[PDB]
Amino acid sequence: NLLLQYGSFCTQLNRALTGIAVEQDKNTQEVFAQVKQIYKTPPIKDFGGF
Amino acid sequence: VVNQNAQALNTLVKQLSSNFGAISSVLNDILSRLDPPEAEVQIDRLITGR
Repeated sequence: NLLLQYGSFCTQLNRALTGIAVEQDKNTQEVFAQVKQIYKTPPIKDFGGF
Repeated sequence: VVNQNAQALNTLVKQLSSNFGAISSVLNDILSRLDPPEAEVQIDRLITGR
């Protein structure tokens, strides 16, 4: 009851935390998901000696 | 960006109607209803909150 008269500081804090937490998935997607198809290596390993 | 700036400005404007533990949000009511040498203890908390 005493906290609800202080305004909406906690709404701003929750919004900031949500904005911080939502961008980690965006960072991971933009770093690792640059490929469109899942390529598979051939069973043979004749790479010229490498 | 436009929406977040607008909502931040709107939140800042709407924060002016909070009580912050004072008798009322209206400054005129505080300075008129209460006796002047004892209204400072009500003015200061509102000032600090704003």
